[PDB]
Amino acid sequence: GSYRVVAYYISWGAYGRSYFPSDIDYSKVTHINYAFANIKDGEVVVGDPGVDDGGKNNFTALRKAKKAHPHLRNLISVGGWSWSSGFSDAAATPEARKRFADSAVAFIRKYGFDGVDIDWEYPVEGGAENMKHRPEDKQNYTLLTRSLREALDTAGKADGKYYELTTAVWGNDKFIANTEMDKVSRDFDFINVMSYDFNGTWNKFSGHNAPFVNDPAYDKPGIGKTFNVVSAVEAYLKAGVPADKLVVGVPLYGYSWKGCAAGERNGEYQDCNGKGRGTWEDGNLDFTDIEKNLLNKKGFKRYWNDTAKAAYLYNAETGEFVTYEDPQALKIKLDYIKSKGLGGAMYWEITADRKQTLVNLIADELLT
Ligand SMILES: CC(=O)N[C@@H]1[C@@H](O)[C@H](O[C@@H]2O[C@H](CO)[C@@H](O)[C@H](O)[C@H]2NC(C)=O)[C@@H](CO)O[C@H]1O
Ligand SMILES: CC(=O)N[C@@H]1[C@@H](O)[C@H](O)[C@@H](CO)O[C@H]1O
Repeated sequence: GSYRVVAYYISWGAYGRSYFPSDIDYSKVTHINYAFANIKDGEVVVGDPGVDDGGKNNFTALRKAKKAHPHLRNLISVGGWSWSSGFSDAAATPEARKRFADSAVAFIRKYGFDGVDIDWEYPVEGGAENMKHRPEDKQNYTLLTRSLREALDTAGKADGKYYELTTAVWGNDKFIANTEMDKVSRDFDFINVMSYDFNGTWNKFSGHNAPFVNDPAYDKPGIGKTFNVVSAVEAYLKAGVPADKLVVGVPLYGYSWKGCAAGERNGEYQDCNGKGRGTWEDGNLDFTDIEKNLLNKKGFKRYWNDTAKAAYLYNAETGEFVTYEDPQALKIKLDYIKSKGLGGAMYWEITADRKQTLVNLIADELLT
């Protein structure tokens, strides 16, 4: 088939969530991205020895899945939001790039992965409080990608297999200004656009995690008119990412605020009073939790914004507002993938939808 389905699996699923690689329906994906490997002393390293290469042994479980499902490709995701602070150094010199690339080859060979996903958040500007940047990141992301592609090509030749190289990219078009997407696109097998986290409880006002198109009714400070899926996809296409390599990110979680004023919009784009109820932490809901507990339940009502093409919940009693991925929005995005000839769908993350409501819709629309 023409489309990828790239599911993130979180290593920490193997703690209180009690969701292990054995729980994944491998018929519903083409790829698993394993979140995450860390960077230590310029090398890719095991993120969590309690569940990765030992203890609950998620890596053993992913190899078991590969043997049962020969179609499957498993990629190690390096870095992410919390663990990106090592990239700028790793990318900055030819010696550091070779050390990094060689450590990535060593990792996928030892643990049985089919390639490497680079989640550098983000070159030049942006990222967590611990994040490190330098202006040279714009060219060094290209050089690190080339070093990885060369190392994985050489290793694949030695091993009689093909290793993929991918990346997660910001939904914010600053990422495009701070990288050379026309160059790196040639070396990545595909590029997962994180077309989500456009709004969240970092804002004291409500908004949509993943609105499809711009809604001019949303006018809050610093919120770009490009903070939507179509704007992000069109920006990466314009920057030179080939359509067939551009994979559209979808969230399987939601965000919540409490004490949102109703205004004229049942709590949408309103000033709120902090995080709302969550599943495993305040303000963050699994789709499973929304579906079972909140979807037209417990005083929450579902609303549809036909400008943004996004659903939300509002509880008028508590003022709680939930942004989440409704099937009505996700169907529009799956049709858009097909109409644009895109590379498929990616989602964060597979444990957050236990009934596979969104998982199954994605697989039904994109897979054979
Ligand atoms: C449109 C935009 O710039 N949104 C920012 C968010 O991207 C950012 O959230 C972070 O987004 C990453 C994906 O690009 C996630 O990997 C990361 O987990 C997420 N960070 C947090 C703390 O949720 C938020 C918050 O930093 O800021 C927005 O401005
Ligand atoms: C709980 C958690 O860590 N989730 C974040 C999430 O904000 C984001 O959607 C994703 C980007 O792929 O990165 C994850 O690490």
